[PDB]
Amino acid sequence: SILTYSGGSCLAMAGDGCFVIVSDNRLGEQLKTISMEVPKLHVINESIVLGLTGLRTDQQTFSEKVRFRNELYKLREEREIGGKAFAALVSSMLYEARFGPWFVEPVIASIDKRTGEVYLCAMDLIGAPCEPEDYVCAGTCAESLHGMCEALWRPGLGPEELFEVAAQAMLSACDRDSLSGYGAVAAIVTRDKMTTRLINGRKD
Amino acid sequence: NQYDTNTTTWSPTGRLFQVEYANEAVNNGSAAVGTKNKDFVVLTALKRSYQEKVFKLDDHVGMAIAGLVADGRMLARFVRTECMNYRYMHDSDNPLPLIAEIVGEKYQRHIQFAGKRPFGVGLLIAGYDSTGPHLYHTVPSGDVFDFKATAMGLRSQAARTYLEKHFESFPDCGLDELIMHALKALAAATAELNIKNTTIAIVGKGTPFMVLTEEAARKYL
Amino acid sequence: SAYGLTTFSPSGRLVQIEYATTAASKGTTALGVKAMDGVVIAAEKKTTSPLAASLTVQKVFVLDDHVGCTYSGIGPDCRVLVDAARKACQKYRLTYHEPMPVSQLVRHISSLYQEFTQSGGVRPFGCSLLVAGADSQGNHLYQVDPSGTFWAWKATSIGKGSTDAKTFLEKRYTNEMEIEDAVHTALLTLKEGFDGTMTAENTQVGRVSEGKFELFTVDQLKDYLDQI
Amino acid sequence: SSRYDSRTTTFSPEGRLYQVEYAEEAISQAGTVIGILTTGGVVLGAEKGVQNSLFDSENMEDKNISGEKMYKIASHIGCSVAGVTSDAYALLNYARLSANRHHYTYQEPMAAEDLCRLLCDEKQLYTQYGGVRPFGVSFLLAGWDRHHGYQLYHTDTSGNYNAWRAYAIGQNDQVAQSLLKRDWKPELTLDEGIVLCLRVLGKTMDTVKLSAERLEVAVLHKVPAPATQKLLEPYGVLPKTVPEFKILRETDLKPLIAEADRQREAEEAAE
Amino acid sequence: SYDRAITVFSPDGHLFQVEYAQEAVRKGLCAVGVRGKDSIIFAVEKKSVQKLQDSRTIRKIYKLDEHIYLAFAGLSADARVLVNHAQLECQRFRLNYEDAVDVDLLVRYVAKVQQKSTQSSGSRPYGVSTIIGGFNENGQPHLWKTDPSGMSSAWRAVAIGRNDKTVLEFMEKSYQENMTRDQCVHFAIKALLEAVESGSKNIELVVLENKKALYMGDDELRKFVVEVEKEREE
Amino acid sequence: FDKYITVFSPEGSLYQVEYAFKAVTYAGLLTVAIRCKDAVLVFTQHNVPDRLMRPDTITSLHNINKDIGTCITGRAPDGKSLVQKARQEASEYKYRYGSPIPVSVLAKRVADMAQVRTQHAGLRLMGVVMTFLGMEQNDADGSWVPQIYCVDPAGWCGSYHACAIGKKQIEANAFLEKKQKNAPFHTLSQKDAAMIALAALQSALGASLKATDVEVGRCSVEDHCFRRVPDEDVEEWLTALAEA
Amino acid sequence: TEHDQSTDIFSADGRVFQVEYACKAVDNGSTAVAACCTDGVVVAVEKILTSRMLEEGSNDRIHAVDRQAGVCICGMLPDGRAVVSRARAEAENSRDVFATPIPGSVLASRIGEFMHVYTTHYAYRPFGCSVIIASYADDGPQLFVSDPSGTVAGYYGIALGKGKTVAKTELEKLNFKSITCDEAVVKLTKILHDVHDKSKDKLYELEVAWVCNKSNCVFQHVPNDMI
Amino acid sequence: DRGVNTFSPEGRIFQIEYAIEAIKLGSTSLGIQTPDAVVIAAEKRVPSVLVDPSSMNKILEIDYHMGTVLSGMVADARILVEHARVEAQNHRFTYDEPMRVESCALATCDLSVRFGLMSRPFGVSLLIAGVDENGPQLWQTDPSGTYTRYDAQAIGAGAEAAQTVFNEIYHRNMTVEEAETLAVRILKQVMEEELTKSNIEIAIVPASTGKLEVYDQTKIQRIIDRL
Repeated sequence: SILTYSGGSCLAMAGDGCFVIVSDNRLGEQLKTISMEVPKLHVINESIVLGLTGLRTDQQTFSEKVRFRNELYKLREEREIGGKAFAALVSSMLYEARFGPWFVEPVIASIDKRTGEVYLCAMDLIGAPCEPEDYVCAGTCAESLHGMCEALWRPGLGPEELFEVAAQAMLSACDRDSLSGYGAVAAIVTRDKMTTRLINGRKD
Repeated sequence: NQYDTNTTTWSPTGRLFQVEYANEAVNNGSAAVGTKNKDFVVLTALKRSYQEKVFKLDDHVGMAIAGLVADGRMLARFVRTECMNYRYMHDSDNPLPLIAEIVGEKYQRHIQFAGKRPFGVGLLIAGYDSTGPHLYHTVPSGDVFDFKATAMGLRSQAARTYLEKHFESFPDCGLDELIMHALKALAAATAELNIKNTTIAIVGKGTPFMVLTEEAARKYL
Repeated sequence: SAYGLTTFSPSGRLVQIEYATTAASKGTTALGVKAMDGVVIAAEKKTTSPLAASLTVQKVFVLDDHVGCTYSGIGPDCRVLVDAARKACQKYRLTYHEPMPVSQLVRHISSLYQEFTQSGGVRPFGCSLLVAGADSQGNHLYQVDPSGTFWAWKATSIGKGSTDAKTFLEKRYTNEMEIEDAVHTALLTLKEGFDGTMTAENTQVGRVSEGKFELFTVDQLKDYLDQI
Repeated sequence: SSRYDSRTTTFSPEGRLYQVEYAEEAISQAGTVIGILTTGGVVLGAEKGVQNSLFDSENMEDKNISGEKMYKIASHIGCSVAGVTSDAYALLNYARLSANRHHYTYQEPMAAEDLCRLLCDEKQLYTQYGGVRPFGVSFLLAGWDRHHGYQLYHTDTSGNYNAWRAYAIGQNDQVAQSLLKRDWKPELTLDEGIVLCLRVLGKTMDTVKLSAERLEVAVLHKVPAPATQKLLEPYGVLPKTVPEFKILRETDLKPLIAEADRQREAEEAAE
Repeated sequence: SYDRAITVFSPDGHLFQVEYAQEAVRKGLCAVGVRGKDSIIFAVEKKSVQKLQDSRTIRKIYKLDEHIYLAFAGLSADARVLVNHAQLECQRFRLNYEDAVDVDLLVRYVAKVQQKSTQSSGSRPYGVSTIIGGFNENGQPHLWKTDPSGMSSAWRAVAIGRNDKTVLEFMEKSYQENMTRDQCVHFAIKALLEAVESGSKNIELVVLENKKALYMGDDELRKFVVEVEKEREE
Repeated sequence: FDKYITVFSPEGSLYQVEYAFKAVTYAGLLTVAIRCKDAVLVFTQHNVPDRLMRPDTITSLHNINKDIGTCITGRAPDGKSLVQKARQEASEYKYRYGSPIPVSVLAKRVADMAQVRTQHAGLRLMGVVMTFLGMEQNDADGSWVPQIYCVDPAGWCGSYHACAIGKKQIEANAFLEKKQKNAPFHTLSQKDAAMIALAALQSALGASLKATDVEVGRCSVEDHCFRRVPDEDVEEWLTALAEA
Repeated sequence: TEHDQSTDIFSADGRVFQVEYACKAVDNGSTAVAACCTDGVVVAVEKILTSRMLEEGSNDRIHAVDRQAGVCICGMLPDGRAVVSRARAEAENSRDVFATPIPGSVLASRIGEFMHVYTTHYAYRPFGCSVIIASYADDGPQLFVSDPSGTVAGYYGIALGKGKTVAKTELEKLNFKSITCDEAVVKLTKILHDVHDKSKDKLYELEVAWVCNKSNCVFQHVPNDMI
Repeated sequence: DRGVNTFSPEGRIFQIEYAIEAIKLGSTSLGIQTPDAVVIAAEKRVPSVLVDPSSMNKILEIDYHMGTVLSGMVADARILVEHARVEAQNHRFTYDEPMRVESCALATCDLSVRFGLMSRPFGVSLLIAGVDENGPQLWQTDPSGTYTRYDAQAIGAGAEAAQTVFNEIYHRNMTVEEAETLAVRILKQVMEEELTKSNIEIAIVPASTGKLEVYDQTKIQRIIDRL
């Protein structure tokens, strides 16, 4: 499968005025490992993080196109883009390739600076979105991740508690997957600050 | 004159001047003659340092030109191509009346649009098909005339005056007297006629379109 | 035809753009006033004769649910800009799922004016616009001219009676007006320059408030005219 | 229709292109614009027209992208224009698009002289092909790059460009160019440059006191680099300082206008 | 798409658009080339000295490939477009034939681009004359000139732009075969100062040798100018 | 120069547009349309000067579709070219949206065709006024209401209670203005409306009319279709006028 | 007087002068007449010969465009021939696409539309011919004329060219409801022999055609014995 | 003012007449045909002593058996000669034989006439000289796209003079020596400067070998001395 060739996984969770987003570090060619230091998160502005999984050449190409459109937006509009408009933009770029798709599956997390409202989105590879209020996941260990979050997530967590739950979900799922691992990186975003942490995992 | 610059401007008396001026290119070309009897057509032309004035268009048809040679050649390539397609599709000779119609129609497209120039050349087209011998004259305005005898070019009024006296006797003439009447008409538009400045061409019943060699033309000059 | 009709002249002037601007300044009078919680635009619609149906004459247009416009100058030229503006608003919603900001819509319009001052085979547009709308940065009122230049205003006027109207607004305008006091002020400013009797049938009014743009009906406008 | 063609791209009889000369005359009628190269940056200053009370703000969310006269092209390049305003917007969009495509392809910033050369080629094209009037614009460009450091270029209506330590375009450009030729020196700071710019605009406008409402000032300078996320980019390397284009507000100019009035009152005293 | 005919014949065989282009060239700054034994010099007048100009001057002698340089006279913006075309052709040639392009073949490509501009509907000629010089892969030097009509010729020394005809008469007398790198630099500076006023920072200069190119610095140039200003007093 | 192509004159005007309006009167005929309570009517002069012409082949009225009619006034072949473009437009609309085009929408589309030629060089303006007639439905109650819309050479598009176009239009409009002051035209019956339109024609031409000198069109609440009115129905309106 | 150099410009009075000038070419050409009987339609035209040495049929002015319809050209013949081609194409389109012989009124309106379009654009000139169209399809016998402006009308009888004022006078003394196609040929030929001017044009002949019941609604030249 | 396609009232195209004037202001070129061989020669005319005369060749090879001399605008001529070269190699590719001289003249004239696309005609006439199965030949091409065979001809500024020297001395039967000599005589007369051996070009194509030979400086001098 083309979506599992390169490896990697991503998860995002919502809390009370915060979110956490996490990725694994592996880059491979099927079962061969090329590097153990390739996180899959991209910071778009202070309020928005994008996680991309799928084939690595299309992650690199698609994220460069998104950064180019975002730069021209800021000069035309003289403001930062917000999370709902960013996901609509990404969905429109994927559907433009409806009949010859980009092999990527984006996860998007954002927080409205003013209100404190959190917005999550996950898309398939031709741009169909799903916008739950709890968590979104994608990548090679998606089925396991989806079940870990259903068991551990609960409403109204603060930054530090929500971090613990997301790290445990990512490490348990990666331990049952050959194509994702070597620890994880996480971003914790509030209205006021953005923290980043490196999580220790297994080395196989 | 405010109306003499473009093909797309009518004058206040209903004339098209650029088309009258292209027609003067023809009248200052070197003279050419054509004649026909019941079963032949003859063309003769003053070709004086040899300048090509007669062209074969297919087995059954050819022409003489007067005026701009590069326009002559462009029409020759068009008619050649048309006759080749007709024979490919039907296995027979392209009928002479249809050749004369497509040529007329191609001249006219070049007198109605600003991105085209009129053709500055006159043709005498001679051929032989299932309905007999035919002789047509075409001019830059797009008109096409079907003739028993005519002449075009410099001093071609004298040639036309000579043909008006004799033409009514041509149906009964044989091929040899018909060739002679054509040279005496061309002589009236003129140094004298030798085998090195005069072309003779023939087409007809049992005779594909051909240009006499210098050997064969000796018999008449 | 594919050559340019607008060209520079010895002192550096583009005269076809001035002549087009003269055509805009001979249209009938339109104006606009920005309050602290909305915007009003208004225009005269006098017909030439009572054989014309008044109702169908439009001087004020909806461009989308949050923004609208009025014009002075050549009406058929304005229709071309109104169609292009409507289309741009919908294209922006398809891509970002939110309303096009008024700043971006004005720039789109301005670049369409600029093309008709340079391309081959065309003359410039002969109308000025007033655009009024609401977005995340608040309420806005802009003017666009045949050159493609645009300005943001607190209050202004375009057309024949535009100098006297701008002098009258300069006196009566304050930074603390409510929306309803602005509708009053706009209708009073028109009445000054109006030749004849202002009626609810020969004038037209639009309003931005609570993030929406709406044309007044004839009936709504009658209530406001009976108070002034 | 061909008899009404004005022949905009045709040479005339001394090798002259008349539309290009006439568009240059339009520039010389526009608001004055000044540029100054210092050791801490580039300064750009412009006269604004007379200030009506009924004017409004666009109320844009980020204030350092565009004023009336100054525009950002990329993080390391800004400009200021004189001439036909809607023509300037068309070329500004072309420059923005060019500079950001380079960054897409090479993932590094476009060189300042390279951006200037693309812009001028877009002007040259309209003087040679295609039967329409040329653009009627002149730009001052300010940039920083790793090859030559701080730079200031000027572009004209023919598609020529040149490099300058200080320059002026618009209305009173012979007066401004004379004052700069006197008071410019190789060892100026950013703040000394801003004062030297306000005094030159002061003179050409011809007012004893500088109105803070009739001026605009922008700077291209280097500021401390921000975040350095080595967790998300393990091989990303930033330097200590990055270029920034900034449009000065009325609360940053207040002290610098004072210093420009004192030096004006001590130059009227010696006389 | 504008497709009007711009360059046409007039009644005595003249092409006026081409002669006007040749007038723009004669108004332009003066440029000179000189072929020696094993070097080629290019020297060009500059607009003027100012206090406000930036010390790092914009170059008006262009590199087309490692081994070929170009100087010009006429409209500077038209010349930049021609330089761009010739840079692409040098690389297209390596891609197709592997070898480096010969100088005479690159000169033919440039002349053909100029000639086409005098016969294409919808466009005017380039108002530019060029001097092009280089070394082949066997160390032999070439120096060529092209005009706005597309006519090309090879020279031992040549001048273009304003007062071309004066500088060319001076050079006709004094030129000698087989000169040294330093004797050539002298000869070129001397020829330029028939047209130009001073010799301070109103000259740029390039020295091209088999496998080395040099934009001369201000210090080395000052030395050569004073040596020449001394000999002009005699 | 401003006299020969579409560019502005110094006073802000377009001369080729003014001159295209003189082409409308140069043609020498007069048209009048009027809307009453339940219908819309159009009366145009039928001129057959030559005794050898076949009168039923000369018409200024045409159907765009079943339910919309036009009357051309001005340069006749120019008007026939706009009938063909309008027919094409109404048929594209029906393909795209699946319903017949409303008369107000069609008039606006033809008005845009005209505006394009005032702004691009090289194609002549069409020297006609086109009048469009038809019934249109309200969204409230679903009732049908008659309409008249005129489109001129500048690209202006407008609706009328009644209109006269052509030679002596100034005098015929004055006349309808007077009559309007008595009773608004939307209260009138067909017969009363018709007597006002025929009286205006006669007053402006300064002549008497037979049924063969006018051709008449009609749409009504009763029958939506645009149809020619029979000569016998016209005779009886003229008879009724000659009395009073 | 710059207003008369192209067909894309109105004059101040609302006229298009290039189209008027094109009409003057038709008014100086040879005369044509036609009549619509109860059986059919007859057309006749005068050919001015330029030489006594022409073959018969040279420079024919009358041409079939379908089995049941024909055209006669007045004014400039090569311009007329371009219209004949267009008409042939419209008649074929009607048979191939709609499976009908083109009705006479439709054929005339397409010819009008085609001629009008050359009065609108700076790069073309108006045609210098008027066309007489004669047809007998499922709409009965029909006779129409289209001129250089693109204006189209139907007639019972008509005359064109330099003899038209007199010829019209003589067509007004015919009875159109009663006349047959054999009588018509005699009357129409007489009118053309009488208006011929013997000073200016020395050599001429007549060309005549019809479509009627006698011919089985086939458009054709009349046999040369009936003159 | 008046367009590129306009005819004059005596039936000539103006741009073609003017292009022919530009050729009469050229350097002088000529050719002479004998039964043994064909000879072509040109005045070089360099602008200064600083020019390498090698770089200014007025005589070009098209293929082994054909060569050309040009007059008028040099840069325009290089476009035509590139076309002639490409045609002569296409003929070898497809038919495995050399192209005839007359066919190559014809191909060059089909390019020279495509203007109305190019803004103007080429201001060039060529003399083409070669050998094929009909022996030694000399053809002239000109801006009207006409091609003509000649026995001796000259083109350029000294043309009118050289046709008086030909009308005296040229007979159809000369030798290689008499023609070589007649060439350098005509040049001496009609030139401006004094005639050296590095100021003219000569070439021959002989029936014997059928290849083109361009004479060196050494061999030209033998022909100056023989005078």
